Amino acid sequence: DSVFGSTTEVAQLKKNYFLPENIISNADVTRLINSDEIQSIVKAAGPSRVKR
Amino acid sequence: YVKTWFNQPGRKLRRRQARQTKAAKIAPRPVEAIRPAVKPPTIRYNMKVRAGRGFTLEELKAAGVSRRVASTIGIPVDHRRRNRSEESLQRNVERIKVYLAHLIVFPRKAGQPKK
Amino acid sequence: PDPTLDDVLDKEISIAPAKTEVVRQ
Amino acid sequence: RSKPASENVYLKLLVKLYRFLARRTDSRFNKAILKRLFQSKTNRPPISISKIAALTSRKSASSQNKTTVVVGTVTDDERMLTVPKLSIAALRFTKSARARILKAGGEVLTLDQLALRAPTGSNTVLVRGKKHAREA
Amino acid sequence: MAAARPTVSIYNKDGSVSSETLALPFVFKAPIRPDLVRSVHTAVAKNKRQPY
Amino acid sequence: TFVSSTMVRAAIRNQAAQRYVNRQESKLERQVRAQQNVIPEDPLDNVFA
Amino acid sequence: PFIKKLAANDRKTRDKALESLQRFLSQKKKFERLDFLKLWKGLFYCMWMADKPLYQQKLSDNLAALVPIVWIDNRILFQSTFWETMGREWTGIDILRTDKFYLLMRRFCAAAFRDIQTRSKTALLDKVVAEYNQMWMDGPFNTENLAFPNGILFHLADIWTEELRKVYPEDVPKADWYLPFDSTIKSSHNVVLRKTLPKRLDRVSEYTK
RNA sequence: AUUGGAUAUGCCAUAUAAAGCGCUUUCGAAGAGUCGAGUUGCAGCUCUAAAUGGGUGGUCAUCUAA
RNA sequence: AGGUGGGAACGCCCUUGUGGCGUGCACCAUCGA
RNA sequence: UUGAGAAGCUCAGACGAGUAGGCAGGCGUGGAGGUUUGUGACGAAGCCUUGGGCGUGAGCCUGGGUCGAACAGCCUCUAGU
Repeated sequence: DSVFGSTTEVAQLKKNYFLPENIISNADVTRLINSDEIQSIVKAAGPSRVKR
Repeated sequence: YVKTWFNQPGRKLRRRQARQTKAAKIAPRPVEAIRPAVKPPTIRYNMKVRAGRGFTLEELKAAGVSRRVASTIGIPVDHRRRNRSEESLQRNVERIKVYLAHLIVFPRKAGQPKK
Repeated sequence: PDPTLDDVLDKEISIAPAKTEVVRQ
Repeated sequence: RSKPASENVYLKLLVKLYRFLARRTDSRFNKAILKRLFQSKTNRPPISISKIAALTSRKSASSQNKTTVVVGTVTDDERMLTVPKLSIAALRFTKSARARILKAGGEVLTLDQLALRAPTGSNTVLVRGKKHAREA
Repeated sequence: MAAARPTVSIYNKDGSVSSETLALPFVFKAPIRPDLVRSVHTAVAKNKRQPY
Repeated sequence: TFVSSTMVRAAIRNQAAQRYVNRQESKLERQVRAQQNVIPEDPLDNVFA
Repeated sequence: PFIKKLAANDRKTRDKALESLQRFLSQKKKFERLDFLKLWKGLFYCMWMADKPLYQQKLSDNLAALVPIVWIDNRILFQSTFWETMGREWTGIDILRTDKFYLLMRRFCAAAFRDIQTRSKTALLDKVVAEYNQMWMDGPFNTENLAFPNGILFHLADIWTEELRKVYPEDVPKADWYLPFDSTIKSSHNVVLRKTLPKRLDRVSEYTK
């Protein structure tokens, strides 16, 4: 915690080092799609692989 | 006709070794003598301070170190630089006066004939 | 992780006392 | 353009989220958020903390509760002295922008936390940055 | 970032666990990039290349 | 006529005089604003420490 | 001195520290919110680390019945800190773990309805619901904090009337049981949270006014 | 086994001496067929200096060649 | 750090939509400097 | 109904010469890091074959004979490919 520090706090064994952050806040993207935030608003689904 | 830098890790260590072999003989005394603080001469850099060559003949007289006992205790002298203003002189007395305050010269045995 | 010319040409800094006892030796 | 030119596997994830949100909803927001993540780095220019604070808070200063959304980098402007209570949502925040919003203001979001706050993208502003380098 | 185990059980030289723990260092929440490392490690592995 | 031929260089030397302290003040006001931009502490991550 | 044992990696140590919290929490004094926000970061992980489906659904009830152990003054403080700490870090979960943090929410929303029933025999319920409603007005259903996610309130509408009926099988009297959900859909700036909240709610207007 | 600079110690030394810095009613020597000018391909040829002088740079600053 | 037209998107609509109504990013015209 | 390597799966139409040129995906060779709880004196590599197998193709896998110490697949790096 003194070599890499934190994401908002300087690593003590490195001048001007801050740990990077992420382009996605939750590291798991197939578990937002299935949340209650998304599946309440979405339009009525179609079927799977369609019949011929 | 090139200049290849494959020895660059090696001159670093060779310098590092020869800087440790310098210290072997001088084990209790520094590997380099104290240099003054002199201001660079251009309009660009005249607000900076950096190490120079040596202490003048009147920076050194005013601190209590004669020009002959100077280079024994490791104090470079510059017989060319002169103190134009007090500020050039008051800054560098406090280089010597701290150096003499922090330095301990080991004594020596003399050659007085007896009987 | 670790936690004005009259007074300078006359007065000197102190003896700079010794630590770790070998520079005191 | 159908797949991002990058190999950032934290950005295959966003595209895997907004190309789901593009086709299961009726918003053209998600068909515009997705239509920007494919664009290269020179096509998503930065936008400062002052141009964002100027865009929302002007004319009538309608800045009630809308989240500014840029698919780029929220950089800083230091000629802006006081920062208003803003709320942004971008991929990258520079470390002097993220500390000049939170010091007196609101929320800094990734497009993940946007999709759990405005899943259909209502009450937002969808800004860009200036593409113009004036010679390059 | 999202959420991880807060304390790690610190072991002993005999194989048994010890009561004392330690916080999870903030580095373990950093991005996992199988792409950036391939670009740096590619470039750092060619730094002890003797010429020919 | 303006200034003499060789004394025009002062305006070419003058920029240099600023150019050391140009970057020098911008290396310290940079850090001053990088001193005051410290993110608060959030006494929630410290409990497990 | 106590919380960092609740986040141990041994269930024989996590639970062994939980029953001693029953002694620590029933004290008759005043507790400050952050002290209940640091303690609620241990019981989050005491429940975040929960292995079996026949243990975590027993651990939830042991967390649910922890509320009547709280002193009367800070009993409403203790739930307010939970709904904050169950809305501050609800995005950090995955689907293989939300299923168990829904029932903790279901119990605590129901554990509130049980405590109003207990408090209704001491003083009239019309004020008891209001200060409980106040706790709802600075926790989840506050409007100005946009960060409180939707997945909490969508699940908080579905379990609102059904575990009102569960704790009140005979007949629940008229009060402001739905006033949180009316002031929410009226002015909250989460557009879907005012649109699809009525489509999820099962409000019962026959007994309310 | 050869060799280093040291440390302590023994004997010698010749000191009627030598050195640092005050203080001066005193003195303070400074490199030539070189410098320099003219002129042919830094060299050649013709000519040939001075002592606050001579050199190189902006009346000043800075240096003390042969 | 100028208004006026477009124009990405997003609200409120009630002619469901249409259309109205408000905020209008980049980029482009228009008159300001 | 399980067909979520979402870089996968699936439905439907049209189209198919190609020069200079432009774009894309792959095959193979020598070395380098990682990997196969990798193969090998009960026979590795090579070589030969009126044997079999795969791929549109560059190529690869294999049976038999010969032979006698090393060698390959996968993900990357590299070029005297």
